[PDB]
Amino acid sequence: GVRTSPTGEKVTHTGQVYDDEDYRRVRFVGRQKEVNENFAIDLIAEQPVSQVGSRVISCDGGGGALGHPRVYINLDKETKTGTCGYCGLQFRQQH
Amino acid sequence: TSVKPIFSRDMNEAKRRVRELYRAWYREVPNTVHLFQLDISVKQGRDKVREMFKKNAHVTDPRVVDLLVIKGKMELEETINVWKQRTHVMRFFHETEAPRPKDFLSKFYVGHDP
Amino acid sequence: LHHAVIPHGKGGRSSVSGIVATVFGATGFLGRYLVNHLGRMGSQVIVPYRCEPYDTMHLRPMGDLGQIIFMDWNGRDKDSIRRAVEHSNVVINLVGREWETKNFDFEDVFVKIPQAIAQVSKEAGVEKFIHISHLNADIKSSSKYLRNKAVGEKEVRETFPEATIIKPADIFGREDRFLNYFANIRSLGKKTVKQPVYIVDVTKGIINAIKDPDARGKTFAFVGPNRYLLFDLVQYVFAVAHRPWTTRDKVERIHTTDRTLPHLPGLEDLGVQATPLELKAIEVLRRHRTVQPAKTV
Amino acid sequence: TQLITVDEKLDITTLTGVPEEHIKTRKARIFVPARNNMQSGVNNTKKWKMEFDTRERWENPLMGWASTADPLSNLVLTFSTKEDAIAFAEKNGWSYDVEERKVPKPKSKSYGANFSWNKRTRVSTK
Amino acid sequence: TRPTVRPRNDVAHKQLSAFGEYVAEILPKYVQQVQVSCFSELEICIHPDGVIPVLTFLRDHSNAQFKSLADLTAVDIPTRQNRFEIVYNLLSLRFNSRIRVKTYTDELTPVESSVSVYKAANWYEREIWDMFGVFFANHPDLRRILTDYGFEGHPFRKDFPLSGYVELRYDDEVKRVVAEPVELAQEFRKFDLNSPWEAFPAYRQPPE
Amino acid sequence: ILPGAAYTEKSATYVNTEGRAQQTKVAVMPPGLAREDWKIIRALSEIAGMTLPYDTLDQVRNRLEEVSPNLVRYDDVEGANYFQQASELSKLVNQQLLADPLVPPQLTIKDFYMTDSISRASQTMAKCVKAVTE
Amino acid sequence: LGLREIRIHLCQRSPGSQGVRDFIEKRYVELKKANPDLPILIRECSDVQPKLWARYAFGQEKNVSLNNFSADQVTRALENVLSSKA
Ligand SMILES: NC(=O)C1=CN([C@@H]2O[C@H](COP(=O)(O)OP(=O)(O)OC[C@H]3O[C@@H](n4cnc5c(N)ncnc54)[C@H](OP(=O)(O)O)[C@@H]3O)[C@@H](O)[C@H]2O)C=CC1
Ligand SMILES: [Zn+2]
Repeated sequence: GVRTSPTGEKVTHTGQVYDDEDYRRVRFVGRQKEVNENFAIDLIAEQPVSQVGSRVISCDGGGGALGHPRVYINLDKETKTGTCGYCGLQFRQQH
Repeated sequence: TSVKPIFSRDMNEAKRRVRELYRAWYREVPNTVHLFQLDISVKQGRDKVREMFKKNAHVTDPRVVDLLVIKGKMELEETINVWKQRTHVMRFFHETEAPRPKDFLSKFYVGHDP
Repeated sequence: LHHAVIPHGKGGRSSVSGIVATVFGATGFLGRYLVNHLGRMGSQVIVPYRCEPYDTMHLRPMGDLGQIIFMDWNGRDKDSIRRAVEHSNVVINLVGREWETKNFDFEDVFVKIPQAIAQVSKEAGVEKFIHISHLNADIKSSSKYLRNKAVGEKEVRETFPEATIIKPADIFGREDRFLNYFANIRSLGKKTVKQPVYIVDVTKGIINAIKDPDARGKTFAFVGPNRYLLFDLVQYVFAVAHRPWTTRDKVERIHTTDRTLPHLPGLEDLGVQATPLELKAIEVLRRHRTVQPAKTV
Repeated sequence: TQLITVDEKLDITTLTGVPEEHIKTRKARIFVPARNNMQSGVNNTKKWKMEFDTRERWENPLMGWASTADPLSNLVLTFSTKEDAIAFAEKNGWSYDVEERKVPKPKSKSYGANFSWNKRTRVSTK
Repeated sequence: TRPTVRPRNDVAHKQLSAFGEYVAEILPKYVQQVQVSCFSELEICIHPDGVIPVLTFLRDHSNAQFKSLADLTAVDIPTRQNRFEIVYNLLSLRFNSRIRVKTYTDELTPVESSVSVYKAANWYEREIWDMFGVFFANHPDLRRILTDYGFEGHPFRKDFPLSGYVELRYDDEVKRVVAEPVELAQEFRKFDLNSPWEAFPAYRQPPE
Repeated sequence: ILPGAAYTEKSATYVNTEGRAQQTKVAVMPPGLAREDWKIIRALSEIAGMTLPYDTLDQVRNRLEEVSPNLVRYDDVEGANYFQQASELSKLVNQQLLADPLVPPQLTIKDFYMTDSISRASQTMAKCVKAVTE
Repeated sequence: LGLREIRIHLCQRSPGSQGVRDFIEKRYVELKKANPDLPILIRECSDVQPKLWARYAFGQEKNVSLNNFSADQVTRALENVLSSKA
């Protein structure tokens, strides 16, 4: 989800881009500014919210021990989903 | 306040040792300029020796000047026996180091150090 | 003033001096010591090089990481010049050849390329521009070097009106072609009077001309403290070096006396004590060994 | 005899190899460190520490790292008493200032005071 | 406490306690403390005037025969007025045992060199000169052994910073490696790691 | 404009409402070309040809001790006597009390979060004000 | 050119400041009624020797030690300060 400054420079997923009057763009002259074009904030928004039938859900990130530590998410708020603090997946009670 | 001496019982023996170390350095400076093929004069090297001796000239403790004479003898042995290279001799002449701001106003201009 | 170019540190290798310098001709004799004295402050140094990158290797230990940026440039390519100078707050010109070539004569090296660099540095918004002419530059000079260098000085002055133009007389150093020319010639003795200047004095003068805001638009003349006749200077060179490639233009320049310009400022007006030859000639000519000093006028 | 009488002040500044800039322009701070108020443990408040005045940290132009020029920026020393720290700073020629140890004063606690008959110190909930 | 706990060796503790009493009463002129650790290591903490008589005893006595000098060590502890703690690790091959002989000095009091007892010490205390500044009287050739030739400062003193005061670089103007004041492009990041809770109640010191 | 140091950026004496002198320590350095405040005034004095007789922070604190010696005795509350003489001097000129009621300038939590230039530049204090005004 | 302020440093408990204390309890008020636009800064401290600072015009400061004076001697030193104005 990369955009571009008016200087022609790609803004990173942090939001870093040099100013126009910043001399430190000279390090990319004849070379390239390596950015990653797979923004994790744009990819975790693309996931579907898991509709579960319980009140407390557990997430480990999938894969068992290949994920994150197993946390428990409360789903009592019907206004807002319950988001895992590690992997960013989000859950909704189906009632 | 009764301490064990290193070499000198008082300050007069200590000044004798300081004086003999200065004599040995003063004799050594032309040989050091020659065999390390330095770019300084013999007079400039003797000025650096005199500067390094006057740097410690405020010490009143016999044990501290005994250790200063011991460390000067060690540096002299590293100079006579060619163990130092040219670079270790020329480190007394801080030549590539730019001169620091000395007054208040230029230290104010360059930064925060008092 | 931008926040990344505010000076920080204590003036060392890892510091920030706030100088972003594009040094054209940095692979030569003056560029060596200018990049050494810039990168030891923590300055961003853009080195545009024409030559083999191997021939730039000696410029790499001269500063901290990322502080020397090497990039390709051609003298007849204004786009490469704009590509090199557009981030810099100072541009130093050191482009020079003692001899003319098949692809570059004295007018290309001294008139066309300095006017191109100064025009592009004006139209890129560069604050400071330092140009290096010669002390003996004149339109009516017998050598083509000094004629084209006087023309190029005039064009630099008219296309960058705030250019610091610097006149070195005859720069001597470890990689010079002044003491190393006389020590390897083993052309004659005439009535030529010279005051050569040491390269570290020239480099300290250039950096003081960068740091001084009063040096904008000035024309400095970098000369030594002692004037010498050509004959006893050559005899002193042969006496120190323990001795018992050229063109006719170089001969005309060695037989051209170094003029006295008291109306131009010099090394004393930049806070530089000019080092005499008697301290540094042994350091230069120690290479040439397998002395009463020269008489000053 | 084999013991000499040196009535002078103990001064080793010519022997430590510290340059003059980092002897005479530094202010040593001698202090017991404060308890981190994120925590109730007090085992970091048992010793005296010596630190120095923080000098300039600036941004590395390449990476944005914290570049420093102060060699003494990490020098933290540990002392059993205040006088050992004072003697070590005087021996090394460091100009110092000492903050005295702040102990917590003894509180008066009573669980029954949570349920007084007539005082304001009743808890509204427990 | 069987699987994960280190097994305690009571026999060696009793034997090293008996030999520590033995050395403390043969040499009461210099022995200040005698202690045995929980992992059975004997330490004889002596006065520094008895470096030669104690070490000559343990090397030559027929019940000690500590013929090998394993290691010679200093420790800077700046809170003590005798900040340097000189440590002699000794090995008896005859009785298959190790002893530790510990003494002290400050910056200015010389320690007597033990090259007449153990020639192995010839470099070790030489290193204690280079790393700590402890002078050793009557050493045969006492000078620096590890630092650079123009090195000012004794680095393993704990008031010496981690990076030094100088750093080298090549300088092409003077055509020479030069020394400048150290500027780090990234400062060493000091981590305050110590927990505010008491870890070992057996080591609790009595308060003021 | 003379860019100065803030309280986290200088070793600096502040005296509270009970007269206790206290000193900050340098946590970070001032940003850019900003400098410590008395350094600025002292450099201004040297430019003006009226150079003030101090160079270091300790010499400023010697001057500060010369003007009143309580300003360098840190974590100490010097007791101030002589209420009677001040009360006798207050009886001289009878100023009249205004009919306006005593209203403090901060009545609610709204008025608390922004008083000085650091709090007015604070986005967190702006969120506190916007949170208590809704 | 003229006196600008007066600073009187003293101790709360030291006997060497006692006469200075005896000056301020009795003679300060009619001093201040005599000089309403003159700042006479009384500064008490813990262990200081007594001192009379007299700041004059253009930054000039004279310095009188009030140690072990009686209140009469403090009165005379202060009226010499008021009458000098140099
Ligand atoms: N004694 C002296 O040397 C004096 C010198 N000057 C002036 O100072 C300047 C620097 O002198 P110096 O170091 O001795 O000269 P050098 O010959 O040693 O180096 C000059 C530099 O200019 C570059 N250069 C030359 N011609 C061209 C070209 N056509 N296109 C691109 N780059 C080019 C060279 O690059 P590359 O390595 O690729 O060839 C080199 O880096 C010159 O302008 C000279 O006229 C003035 C007075 C005295
Ligand atoms: Zn998860």
